[PDB]
Amino acid sequence: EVQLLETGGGLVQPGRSLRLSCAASGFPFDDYAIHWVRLAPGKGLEWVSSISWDSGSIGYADSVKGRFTISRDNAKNSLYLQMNSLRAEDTALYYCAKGAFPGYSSGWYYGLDVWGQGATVTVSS
Amino acid sequence: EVQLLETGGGLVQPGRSLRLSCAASGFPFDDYAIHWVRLAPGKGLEWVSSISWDSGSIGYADSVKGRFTISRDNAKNSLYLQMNSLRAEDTALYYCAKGAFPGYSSGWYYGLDVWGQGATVTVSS
Amino acid sequence: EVQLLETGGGLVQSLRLSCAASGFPFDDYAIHWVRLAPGKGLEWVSSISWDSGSIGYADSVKGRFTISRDNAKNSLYLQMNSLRAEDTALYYCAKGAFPGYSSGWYYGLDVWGQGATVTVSS
Amino acid sequence: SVVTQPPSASGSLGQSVTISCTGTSSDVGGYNYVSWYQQHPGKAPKLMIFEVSKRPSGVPDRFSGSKSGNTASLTVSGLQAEDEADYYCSSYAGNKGVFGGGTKLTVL
Amino acid sequence: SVVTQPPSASGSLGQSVTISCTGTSSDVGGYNYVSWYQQHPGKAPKLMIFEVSKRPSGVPDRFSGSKSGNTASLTVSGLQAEDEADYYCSSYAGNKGVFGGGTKLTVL
Amino acid sequence: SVVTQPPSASGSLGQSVTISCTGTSSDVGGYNYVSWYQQHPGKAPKLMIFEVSKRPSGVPDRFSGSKSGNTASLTVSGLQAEDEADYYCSSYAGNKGVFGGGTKLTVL
Amino acid sequence: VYAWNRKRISNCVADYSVLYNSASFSTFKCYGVSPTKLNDLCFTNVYADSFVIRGDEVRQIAPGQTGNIADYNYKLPDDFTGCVIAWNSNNLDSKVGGNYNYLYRLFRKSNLKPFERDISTEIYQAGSTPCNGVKGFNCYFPLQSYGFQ
Repeated sequence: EVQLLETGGGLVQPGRSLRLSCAASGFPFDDYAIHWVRLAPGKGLEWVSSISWDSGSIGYADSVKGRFTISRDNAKNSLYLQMNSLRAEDTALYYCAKGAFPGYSSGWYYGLDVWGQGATVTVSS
Repeated sequence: EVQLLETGGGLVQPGRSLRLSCAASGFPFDDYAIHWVRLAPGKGLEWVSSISWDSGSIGYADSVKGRFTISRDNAKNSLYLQMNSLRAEDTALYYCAKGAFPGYSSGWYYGLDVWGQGATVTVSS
Repeated sequence: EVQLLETGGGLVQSLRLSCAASGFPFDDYAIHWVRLAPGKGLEWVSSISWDSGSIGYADSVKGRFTISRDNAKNSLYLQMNSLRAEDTALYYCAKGAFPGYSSGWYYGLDVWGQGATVTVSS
Repeated sequence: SVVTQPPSASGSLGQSVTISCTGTSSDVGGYNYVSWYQQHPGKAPKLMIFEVSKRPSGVPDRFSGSKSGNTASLTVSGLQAEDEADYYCSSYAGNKGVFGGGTKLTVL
Repeated sequence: SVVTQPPSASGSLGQSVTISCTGTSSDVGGYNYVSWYQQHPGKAPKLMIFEVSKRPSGVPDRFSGSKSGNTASLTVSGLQAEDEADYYCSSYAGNKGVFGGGTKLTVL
Repeated sequence: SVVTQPPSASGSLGQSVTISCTGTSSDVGGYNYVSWYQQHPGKAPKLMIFEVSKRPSGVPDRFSGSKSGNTASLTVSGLQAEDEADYYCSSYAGNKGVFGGGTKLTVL
Repeated sequence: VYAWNRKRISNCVADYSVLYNSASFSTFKCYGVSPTKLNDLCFTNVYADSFVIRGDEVRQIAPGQTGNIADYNYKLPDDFTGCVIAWNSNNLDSKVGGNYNYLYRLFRKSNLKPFERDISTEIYQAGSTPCNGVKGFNCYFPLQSYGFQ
């Protein structure tokens, strides 16, 4: 079956860094664009970042622009999110989600059909 | 009361990175320029970096120029210092200090009246 | 005596390797990484000059690995990101006979470390 | 940006409830690419609607989508116990996506 | 740059001690913006003097500042037990500041 | 690139065995910088030959190097029990080096 | 200095030679033009900005300078084309009991633009709470007196 699993969560102080990983299987990770979406406690879903199949198209939310760094390793079928200079409002549940079709914006066109279980990230002093 | 609290300290190997944060409260962080000053063991105070209220004016000491990166988030009332490629002589106690008046060089004009408790940084192999 | 010791190995589905040096002037010599894949032979990975002014990678890890060094700590590093199954090998830290960059190819690599194992499997 | 969504919705067993999703002319009212997601507690979201009104395989006919101006709506007829969950809307916004605030659906 | 400061100073209870702070024509001798700071062990520094000789609110009259050429001085009359601490001078240097080396003050 | 080496070699005790190392005109046949390495099981490689035919200190006269066109050879006369090991050749290739495939030497 | 006077001079023959040899000036620095060449130059207008400052603040009156006087009282452009003359006025602007009539701006949110005059006396808000025209904690009067003796 299709499957995504996020790793790298934990508690980290405001200003420090943390890197998240997403292991993929069950589908051709070589061709699909993948995205990060977080769920803040008390708030709703919030899109974090996106990266195309060849990393030729990359986008960030304004709240994490110049703060997070998305990347991928198609050989390892893994997606990464380097979070530096974390803030209290970055405390959320980060999801790894693939689109219905391999295009970059196609996950917005036809929805995000597959989601991972998520990895918790806490940013408190 | 006015208050500054530094976070992000610890031990890190020579060449690695470390990010410091300074949480502010009790005064209008939107308008004041903030600075970093470190205290090396056995030595005295040493100014590290400075950043104006809108990040329009930024300065570094020659020992950390092109090495540290200062920044701020006025919405979170937080100051940051990204330290990359750390050296043994970077081992010090890093202070977050605001000026008497909101100007950039005003902390040098009228002194630095408010200081944080500091965060320890050790750079050894 | 001259001595090199590699650390940072393990199993991974990124990974950073370190090489601690002693017994010789690490400030002046260029150091290299060479791996030994199970069933295959030696394969040169990367090289870096004394001041990092000259850096080279094999085509199989070009744009994938990042070599660096800290002369104050007498340490060499190799940041391996996006690892593949064929990256499973025994990574060696080796210095050249003379401090030049290509001198390890000119006169051979006389000192080798014990190596650190790296496994890339799901 | 921000996509306005009522914090809570309610409907009795077998009745219907509509969950609105209000954006601007650059997202909800600028394209026909509104999605809806269901999230049960402790589980990952599930795509329920894409392209305003299209249902993926595995979604019952009880869920239906519509849009009118800057406001997209999700109607759930014949409400059932398993429909109690959180519902978020999504919309395209020009190489970027944006979610709604979310609505807790209570089946009374 | 470097601002020269004697490593240690001393004075008896009730006496006076002057702590010099020597710079160049581009910092201490180039502006009238010399500051003095007191630091007790394990606690953050405290501003004692600004603009060479001005005292903030909360600093006793026993601390007084002066400058002469490239040398700024901090005089502490009527020395007291709580005055034992470290003292650093600061100076403006053109969009940059610089501290002195520091002086440990022992009240004998 | 690829430097061709036979997977296995053999020779009786006291006899001789030559291990070939074949490259191209841009490595083995382009420079006189061919090296040879010995590796016993579980131990780091040991430099045996550099510059095609030069021996470092500590290498017996039994090991000798030669080159002819794109083919470099390592000859081990008076074969001994301790000579059983793996042997790799190295060559310069223009700011880059390249190793041979390797040859297991069995002393029969 | 915060209310530095300005006089516009136009439609007249300027006498620079006699002007510069009348009194004894403790500071005379020109930028972008020599004192002796002004006798040959014509200009659309001339501006004479007059004020009083501290001696140690005289250095702040020049292109590319920073400080309280430069930032909040009187600012010159980096490409300033003109002359600065300064002379001690202790016998004129000093009183036995102290001459507090001369004032200077101490607190200001932002630095002045070149040739900008600010005469505002609004209470300066140094904190989050508004002052509402009441000076107190974190609410300071923007002007400070020299009190020359």
